Amino acid sequence: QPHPLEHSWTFWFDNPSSIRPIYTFSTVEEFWSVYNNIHHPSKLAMRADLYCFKHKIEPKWEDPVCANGGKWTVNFPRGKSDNGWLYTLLAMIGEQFDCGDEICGAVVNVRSGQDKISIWTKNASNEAAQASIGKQWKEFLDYNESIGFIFH
Amino acid sequence: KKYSRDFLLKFAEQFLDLPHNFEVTSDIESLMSTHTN
Repeated sequence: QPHPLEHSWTFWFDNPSSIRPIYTFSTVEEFWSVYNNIHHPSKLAMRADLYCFKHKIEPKWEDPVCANGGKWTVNFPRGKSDNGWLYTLLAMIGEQFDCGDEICGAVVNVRSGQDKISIWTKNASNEAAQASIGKQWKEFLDYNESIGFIFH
Repeated sequence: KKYSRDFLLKFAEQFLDLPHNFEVTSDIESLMSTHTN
């Protein structure tokens, strides 16, 4: 008996060498089946972006509720973001955020000097919901410094 | 449906095989792990 997730989630990938959907998973068992067979951020190519968003939310202009919403971002040294990425995924698919209904998905951006992980959220103007997400994410990660919020 | 991190992690090593309906196209070969099952 598989363990169903509250939402289905879709991995998307932007290959540097644009944003393509990879696979939509709907159980804990399916999550690990895919996660254990794709590169962790430490082994992704520079300028690659790996997305995990709720099913039927595209990380694109197509869904302005998320595309024009809030973004919480954390910077990691290059190649030091693997655990932060996994813990972000487990917190999302496990529905562990008190205000998780505002969470659209997360993305890891592998760049030359740093790895970035962002959570895209709806309702950026809901100060209380955004603060709750940012505070909980810092707890799930236990990060010492910079958790940055952006609103368009 | 809520799952703690430790509960989710209990399954991690039990599912190493790619789903059979997972299509590995050429343009995403660079995403796949060095070793797949």
